[PDB]
Amino acid sequence: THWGLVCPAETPEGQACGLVKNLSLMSCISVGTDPMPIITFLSEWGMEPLEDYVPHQSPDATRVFVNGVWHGVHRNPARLMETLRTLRRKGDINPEVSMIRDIREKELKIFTDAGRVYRPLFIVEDDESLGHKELKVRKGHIAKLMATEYQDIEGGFEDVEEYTWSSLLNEGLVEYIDAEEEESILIAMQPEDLEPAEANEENDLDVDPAKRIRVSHHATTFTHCEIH
Amino acid sequence: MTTFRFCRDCNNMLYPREDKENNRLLFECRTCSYVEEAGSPLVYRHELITNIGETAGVVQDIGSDPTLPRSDRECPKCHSRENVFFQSQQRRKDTSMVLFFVCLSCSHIFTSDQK
Amino acid sequence: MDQENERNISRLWRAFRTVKEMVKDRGYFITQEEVELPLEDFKAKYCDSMGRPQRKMMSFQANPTEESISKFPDMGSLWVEFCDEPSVGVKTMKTFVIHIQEKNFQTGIFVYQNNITPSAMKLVPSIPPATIETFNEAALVVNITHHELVPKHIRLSSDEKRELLKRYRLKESQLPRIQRADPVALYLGLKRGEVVKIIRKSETSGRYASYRICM
Amino acid sequence: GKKRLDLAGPLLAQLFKTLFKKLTKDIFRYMQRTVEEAHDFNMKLAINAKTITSGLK
Amino acid sequence: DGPTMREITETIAEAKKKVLDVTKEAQANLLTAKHGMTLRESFEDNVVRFLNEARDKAGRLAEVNLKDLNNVKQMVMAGSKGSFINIAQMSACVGQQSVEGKRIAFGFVDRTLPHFSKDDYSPESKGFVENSYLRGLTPQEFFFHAMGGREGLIDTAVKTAETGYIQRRLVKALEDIMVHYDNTTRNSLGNVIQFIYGEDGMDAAHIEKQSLDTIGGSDAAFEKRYRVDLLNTDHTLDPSLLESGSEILGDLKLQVLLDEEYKQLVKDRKFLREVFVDGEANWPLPVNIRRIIQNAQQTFHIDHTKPSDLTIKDIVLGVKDLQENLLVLRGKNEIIQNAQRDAVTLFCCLLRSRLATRRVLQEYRLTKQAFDWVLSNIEAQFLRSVVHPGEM
Amino acid sequence: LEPGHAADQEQAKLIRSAIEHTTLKSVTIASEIYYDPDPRSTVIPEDEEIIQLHFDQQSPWLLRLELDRAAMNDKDLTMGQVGERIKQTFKNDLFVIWSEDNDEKLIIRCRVVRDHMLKKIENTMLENITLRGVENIERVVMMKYDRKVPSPTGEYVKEPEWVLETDGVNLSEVMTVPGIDPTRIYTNSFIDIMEVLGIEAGRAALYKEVYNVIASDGSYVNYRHMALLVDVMTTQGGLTSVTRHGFNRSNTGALM
Ligand SMILES: [Zn+2]
Ligand SMILES: [Zn+2]
Repeated sequence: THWGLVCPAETPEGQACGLVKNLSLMSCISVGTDPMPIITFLSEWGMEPLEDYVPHQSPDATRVFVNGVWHGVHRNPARLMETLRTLRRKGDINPEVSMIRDIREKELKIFTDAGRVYRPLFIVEDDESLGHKELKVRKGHIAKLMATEYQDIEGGFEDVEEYTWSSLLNEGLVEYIDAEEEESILIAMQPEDLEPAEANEENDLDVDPAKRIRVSHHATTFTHCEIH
Repeated sequence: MTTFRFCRDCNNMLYPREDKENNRLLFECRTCSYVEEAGSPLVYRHELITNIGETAGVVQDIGSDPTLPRSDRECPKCHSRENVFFQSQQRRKDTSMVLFFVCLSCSHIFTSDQK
Repeated sequence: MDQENERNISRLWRAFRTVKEMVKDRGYFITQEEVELPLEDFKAKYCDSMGRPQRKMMSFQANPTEESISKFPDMGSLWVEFCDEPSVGVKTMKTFVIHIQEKNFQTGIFVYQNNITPSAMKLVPSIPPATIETFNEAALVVNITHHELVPKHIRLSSDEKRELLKRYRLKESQLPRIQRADPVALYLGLKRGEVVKIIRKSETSGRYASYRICM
Repeated sequence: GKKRLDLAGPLLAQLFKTLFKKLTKDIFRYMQRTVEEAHDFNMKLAINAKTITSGLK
Repeated sequence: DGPTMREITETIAEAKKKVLDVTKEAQANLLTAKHGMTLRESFEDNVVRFLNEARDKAGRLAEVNLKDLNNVKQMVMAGSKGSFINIAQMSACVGQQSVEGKRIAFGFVDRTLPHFSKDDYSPESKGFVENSYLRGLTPQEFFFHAMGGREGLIDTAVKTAETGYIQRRLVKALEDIMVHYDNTTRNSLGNVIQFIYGEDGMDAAHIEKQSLDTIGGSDAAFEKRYRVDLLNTDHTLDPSLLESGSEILGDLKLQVLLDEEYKQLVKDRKFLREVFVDGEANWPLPVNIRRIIQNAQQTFHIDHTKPSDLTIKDIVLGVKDLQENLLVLRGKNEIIQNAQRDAVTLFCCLLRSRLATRRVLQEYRLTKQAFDWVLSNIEAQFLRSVVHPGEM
Repeated sequence: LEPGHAADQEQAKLIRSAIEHTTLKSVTIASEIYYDPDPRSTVIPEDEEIIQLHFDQQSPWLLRLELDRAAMNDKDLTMGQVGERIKQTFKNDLFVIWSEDNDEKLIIRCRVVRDHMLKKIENTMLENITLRGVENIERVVMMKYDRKVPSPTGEYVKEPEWVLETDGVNLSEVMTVPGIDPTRIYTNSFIDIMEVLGIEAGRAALYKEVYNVIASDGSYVNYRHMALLVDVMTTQGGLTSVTRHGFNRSNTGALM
């Protein structure tokens, strides 16, 4: 579970080996957020309170946990999960908040406390135009980022209003994933794995014998991609 | 006890007892009598091995998990070329490595234990 | 019903053979033919008509004068008795003790079947200057001294012990110690203060001799 | 996913909570002492400043 | 070169195919379970065995392909640094990463890394590095290698302290053991723990491994190599070996001496067989007879053609005198004499084996002066190899 | 095994009947406390043919056991043997009936004549009623080892033999099992070696254990050092641990 959070082969040798750990690059720590807006959102969208919940005549109900506190049950977990994810990607909910859904355990957990370690990740969405899953970030965003990176050195006019990392987070192209959320997502090692699923299957091709031999593209249900 | 007998009155469960004179086992509550014939030979069942075909909760949203691997095994009933497979959920070394295939079209669970 | 009877007969025969071997190794007179007796004529000469084992199999030692009397002039006669009742109480060993007293035997060996009481154990060390030894059939099924890891143990006389102490210029406490409850010590019937010579094979020298004193 | 890291956040929060609890105890003792006559907080917080600075340092 | 890497890749692919076939067989419940273990343990053992065999085969192929001018290979032959496993991991393939003696455990829920699917038992997902250091490592195998290295570092860090404490305790336990002037080892209290040091009274630094020729071999070979009869002709002695040839035949004293020596030799063989059930012949012994006889052959130039000067009586008497001259206890009473006699039984057996009359008269052809020099050197070395009293 | 029956797989398998096969819990699948006041009749149609064959005496409570195919090999299809073992272990007024390997569904019927009394007796029959074997033994694995037995012609040759490896330490009772060699039985635990053997045997076992410990790194240690260590550890009549409770509790000087 230390992948992308703490640096491997960094701990000092001796009696502190494996105890003194250093944070990896592109790793942040949440500061904490009040969960009251999330509770109000859950109640408004339709969520049975725990007071009137009975386990009988309701075997498909999924328990909802906020900051480790059981608040009620939900009969339609998938739509609630989609709505919460859309709200988080739109900036309505703080990106530091982590929401995890357990399909088999029928549990939905939301954490808004502090001390959690998260790292940014790319977002993969289905593209009907290309007929296969593709990254939500395209060449236009890269061009805008490069233009705003080259603009500050020489100054200039308003340009694109300083398209920055906050703009990427607001647009939903990049989202924060902590250790808990990594338990129910599929991550592609490189964007080159987001090719068509067939990828010219059963077609022999020549490769460089001096290059690394790798195995990938075995799954077509990718949800995230590593930045690097 | 495969099933638990609950008193119709109140909500406590029923102790086992024998009528002696009638030579018939009867279940009786303690808050109230609630005497009935208790026509059930089952008094106690003990289990020692894992149940065959334990599978899991197999909720209707089992196909929405992106981490579940997919295969092309033929569905016995609907003859679909798509499904999701997972191993047994028992948490010890006694279980085998059999795979349970779940079709996302007809929600039918079929195993690969050809034997 | 035949399996248990055959198992008991075989165990009793093995225990009898081990007892005979122990008596022979202790320095008494036991013929080599009696040591290795076949099961068929053992059952013919013992047990009963129906095949039930019989515990009326007792022997008396002789203390041969060839080497045993010469080495230890104060060696008497030994009586070995097998208890018939399963669990030995206090009365049965009382009869055994007064039978030993009437027959003035120097040494007596009792072999119980399953268990023995603490009061029974307390009764045992009360006959001076004689000695009473208690053994278990389960422990006597297999001879310990026949194992490949058990070297030869030879008891040393008083003169030999004195000569060894004088030659090596050692005290009694300046010797390796062996517990009185050691299986080999019980096999040899070692007393307190006796010295036993141990000969074992070595990978650096062909032979090596070591001495231990019973404490 | 079941462990948290304590930055210069809740640690300083706990330190300040303990210091402020000591402050509340001291000022309550002073207020109880001053029931006879007069009540001035200008000098009652010299020890407040001393404790707040000293504990943190 | 290209063909070697192609062969390595083919071997790795074949191993992966075998692993996949094993997984498919196990998933269908068609794989029998070895007695004493469950299906999972047997499956894991088969997988790790296949992976290790593939890695070893690839490493052997890479080592074979390397030429004699290779610097790493040249260092390997010299033995100064490097090994076969280093060449394998550096050129052909890295071994399967293991933590706590098993493959990479499922840190996540039925997954090793978030980039894999659930219930994936393929070797790549469980920590098999099919690449090499020269080729480079993918991120997953890089993480697995980092985990293995961390486990190794933690193991050494714990082990150094544990062995240090163990060494301190062991030193404290035996810090007062003395070898005294009576060739007995005693503690501070004077209690005797060993009546003779090492059961032989020999210094550790003056012992060399030697082979006993009597224990090994067959009965016919032993008789041919040792039995000599001056009356019959089956094992007769060549008269040209010694100057007294054609005259020792028909004698009775020489014949009885020879058969007494043969009886002693077969008794020694029986004793050695009883002592060593496995029949091992290479055992450490104080004095190296072979070096002494080789030196005595190099000096006092042996013609290898002229008849020898030694007689049977001279050889037998010299051997007996050498046996009697070995002192390790120097006592007068019966007990010390017996201890000295039985503390040199192995050395006496070796000396009898290496100084037989037939061996001297056929292979180690020496003269009377050479034989006397050999005996004196053996006695001096044996007396100088005794443990000095007062050693800790 | 015995020297005569050394390379005999069948003899090794027969001797392997010393592992404690545990109670019926190792072979049963379920247990029932079915109530039936009728002694000679039962409500279960399956348990009727055996009652017909069979037919302070009436038992209103009935207890049933169901086994599986694991008894065919581990228990060598001991159909009546388990019933006889239950009879001897319980006795008193315990009415137990076992199917004679005839019906596919094997039922071990049990009854007792004088509902909580059935539970305790069933629990006791579940864990501490041994059928066959030696206690403190749970896994025996057969191996084919090679021994350098001298040839009749004089040379030394490798003679393969069957060796039984056990995961338990009960050598006090294992040595009494017929068909094995009591003069060659070895245990890696030297603590209980001198319980049945002598102190010298314990010292030899300890030396062998130490030599096996220093065997894998490839380092060679002279015999004198290890012999001295094991002699110091066994100077008295028992094991003397290298700790504060072992060699420390001696008569040496207080300062040292
Ligand atoms: Zn009621
Ligand atoms: Zn289907």
